[PDB]
Amino acid sequence: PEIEWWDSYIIFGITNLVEHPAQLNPPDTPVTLGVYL
Amino acid sequence: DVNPKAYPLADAHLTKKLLDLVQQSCNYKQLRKGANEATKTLNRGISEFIVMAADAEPLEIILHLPLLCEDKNVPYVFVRSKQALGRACGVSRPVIACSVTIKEGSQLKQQIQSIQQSIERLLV
Amino acid sequence: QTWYHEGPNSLKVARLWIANYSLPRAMKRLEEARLHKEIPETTRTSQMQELHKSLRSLNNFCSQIGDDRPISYCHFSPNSKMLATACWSGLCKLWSVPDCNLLHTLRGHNTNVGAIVFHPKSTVSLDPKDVNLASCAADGSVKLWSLDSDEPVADIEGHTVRVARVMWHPSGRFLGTTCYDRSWRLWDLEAQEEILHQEGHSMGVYDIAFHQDGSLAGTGGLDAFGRVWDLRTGRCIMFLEGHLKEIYGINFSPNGYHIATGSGDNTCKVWDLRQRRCVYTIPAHQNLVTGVKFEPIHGNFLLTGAYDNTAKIWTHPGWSPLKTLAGHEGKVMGLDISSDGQLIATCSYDRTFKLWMAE
Amino acid sequence: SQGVHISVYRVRNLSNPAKKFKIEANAGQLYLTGVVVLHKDVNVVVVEGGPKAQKKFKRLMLHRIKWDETNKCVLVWEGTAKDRSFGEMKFKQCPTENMAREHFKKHGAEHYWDLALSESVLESTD
Amino acid sequence: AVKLESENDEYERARRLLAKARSSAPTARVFMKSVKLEWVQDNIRAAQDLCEEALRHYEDFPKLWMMKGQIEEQKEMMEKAREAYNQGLKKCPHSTPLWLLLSRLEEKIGQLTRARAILEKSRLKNPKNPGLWLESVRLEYRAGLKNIANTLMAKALQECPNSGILWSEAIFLEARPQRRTKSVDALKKCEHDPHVLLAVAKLFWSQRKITKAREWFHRTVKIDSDLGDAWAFFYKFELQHGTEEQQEEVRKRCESAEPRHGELWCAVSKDIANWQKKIGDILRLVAGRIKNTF
Repeated sequence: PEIEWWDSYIIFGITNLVEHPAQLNPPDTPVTLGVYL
Repeated sequence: DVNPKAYPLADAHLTKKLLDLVQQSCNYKQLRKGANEATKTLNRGISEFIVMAADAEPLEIILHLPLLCEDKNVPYVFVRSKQALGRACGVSRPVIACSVTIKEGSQLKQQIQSIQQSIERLLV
Repeated sequence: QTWYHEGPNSLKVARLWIANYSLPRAMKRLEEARLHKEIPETTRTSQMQELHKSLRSLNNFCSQIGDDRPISYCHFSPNSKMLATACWSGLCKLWSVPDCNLLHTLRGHNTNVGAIVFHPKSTVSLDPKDVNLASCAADGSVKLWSLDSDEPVADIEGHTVRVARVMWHPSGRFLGTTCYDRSWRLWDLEAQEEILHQEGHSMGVYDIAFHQDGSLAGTGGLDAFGRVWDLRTGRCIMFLEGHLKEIYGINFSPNGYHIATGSGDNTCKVWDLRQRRCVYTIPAHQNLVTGVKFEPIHGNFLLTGAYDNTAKIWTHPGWSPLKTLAGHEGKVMGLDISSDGQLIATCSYDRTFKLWMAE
Repeated sequence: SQGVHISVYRVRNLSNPAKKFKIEANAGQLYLTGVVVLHKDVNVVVVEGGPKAQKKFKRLMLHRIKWDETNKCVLVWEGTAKDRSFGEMKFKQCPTENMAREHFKKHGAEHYWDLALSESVLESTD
Repeated sequence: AVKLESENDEYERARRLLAKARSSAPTARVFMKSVKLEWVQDNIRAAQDLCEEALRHYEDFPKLWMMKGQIEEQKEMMEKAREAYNQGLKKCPHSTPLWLLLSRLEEKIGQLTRARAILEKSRLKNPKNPGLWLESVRLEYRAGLKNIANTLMAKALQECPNSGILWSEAIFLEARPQRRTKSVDALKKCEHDPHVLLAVAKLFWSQRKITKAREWFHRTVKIDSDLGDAWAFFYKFELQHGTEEQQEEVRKRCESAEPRHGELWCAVSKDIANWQKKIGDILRLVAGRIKNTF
């Protein structure tokens, strides 16, 4: 490997922008707490 | 859900399992209600583990129990409400701490071991 | 939809600095990798066999109790002469190596300290008065410590939720902090501000790791998804999809192309940045893996530790078990490897940290 | 639904059809997927399913089956995975080790073979 | 025959009988007896040569390894004794007849952190829920912090809870201005006398309750077992108490307690006394009992 993929993409694309990329659900009905007597 | 000093705060599914196990232990006469009884069971090592509610208005009145569990190697968590723990303990009054205790040859062995293994895995 | 935050000019100058610092190290790593390739296969095999014998000879040289409360993290100094142990009681302790004598007791944290990390140039080219250590506790404070003062030099406020892990950037100018607010933050020492507030995780971010070149940062989250971020561009490059439960340890190999992430599924998955895929899934332990760390210089072996009271050493790229470090009565909460690679520190819930050395 | 609990076990000698049937029948009744790879000194029993079924089957193999009939069962690993790897319980008599490795590579779980074989060589050194 | 010759008209006759027995091609037991005889009253070189001969005959003998370590430590050569102990532990492991000795040597000769590491390694290698936890607490933890010792005792009671030694260590070393009677009652649930009832007697004597302490000590000494430490403690408590005549009767009934009383030497030497230092001239036992116990 002459250069890594991140380095190859980099070498100029740097700017002042921070992303919020594709929030994914971790791998809708709450468990109702059955109250005893 | 509010106070972070109650660190081992269980989730909903584990809360259901834990309250169910507390109900069974009360049925089997293996439960000690109250913080004072939990402390007395700690000092004798006759306790499998301890459940405590994270809703005591002074919460630090039950933070000596984790520090004693560390000295006696006893699992411990926090549950979200005092009334749910009280009802799970067979007591209409709000219980803020209960202790599930040891008994040789009991039928609640496997459930207690599983709930312990789950308990000492969420502590971080 | 991926929202983009218009960062301040401090972010711009910091990212230009990151690029200018990371490019030469990237070329240096590439040249070192080439030089390693030119080495004959017989010599490499002999060195690997010697390292495997040394790791099989690993045994518990010293076992010292840290504090009356369990130890959460242990970190070696860059010179492998000092050991920093963070405790849940709020105290941090600096011990000598290998005599394990208590040298310093940093105080100022009121809650459970989660991690303490040495500055990358500490005890090497930095004065002891300067900021040499960074610690975080359950109250969210991030405190910086020198070596001549038991008192904190400064405190980094800004996190209202517990800070999980704190890691120095390889430059040491930048500090990455993980918070349960699902976001992680990069701060500057020179400007004393949070350069980069980065969300993206659906759940809390537990662990953060930095690429040795300094260009990439790996963040493990409680959402069972790890994310690789390019600091210069602020864009996530790779998502380490494949883990079931909360990721508790993320580490970059010194080779700069393998990433190891241990999860609550008791497995440690190794991924390739270049191929953008998982290369292996080690069924490491019977319990959740607390920390994953490569050998800092060459990365010949991978160290794991879990709640099964054991650590394990795995070959690289072999991924075969070499030695099972056992002897801790409590759960191994933190682990570290010396810069020279001869010493391995494991701090446990039994309130003791044990040193392992090769016979 | 939530996630598959897996355990891998190593058995030295698994040649008796009675215990083979016991494992098959109790895995089928407990609705536990997985497979058994039979090889010299390395008998890999991989079982996938639910936590309570895994607990029952673990007690089966570690506290109900007498293995000295030396030959013994050693727990190798227990964990969780998102998806199952196999369907119904299947036996594979592999004359060699590379054939079993290829079979496990078919589903992408070769690290099970890795752990089992490495533990076997480690216990043979002892 | 060697034992008879030890009490016979000549100890040189006992040495000659031991040499003749060694000339009869015996097993390692007679070899250890001969090594102890050379270690009874003679130069350390003879004992070292006997140990070398035993190793050239059979190296799988914990008694021989312990004798070699004790011989190497007799000349204050702690490094050679430690090396021999480590080699014996690696080659011929046991439960804890020598691991405790290695830990004690490491704590005395050198830093105690290495001794604690050795104790942890022994408790993790082949524990089988042993009584070495008391050694890891009393000989190691009791000499340092107190809370760490309490936690170690709690853990040692969590595993193998019916252990008499662990219960006695936790009873008399937790606290006895208070919370001691509760510990005594808890230990009484695991009813036995591995110095467990002797712990109750000691607690009663601490409270200056002469009648109850005397009754408990008599019950534990007369018929619980034929022990040495308990009998010696009862004799000391009787002499301290205002009998001055029952002390002589207790001493007579303890010296003449079941003349198969090597058990009373299997507990006095395993708790207080030693072998071949003052026991070698107690009455007769120099050659056999030294190699028998460790």
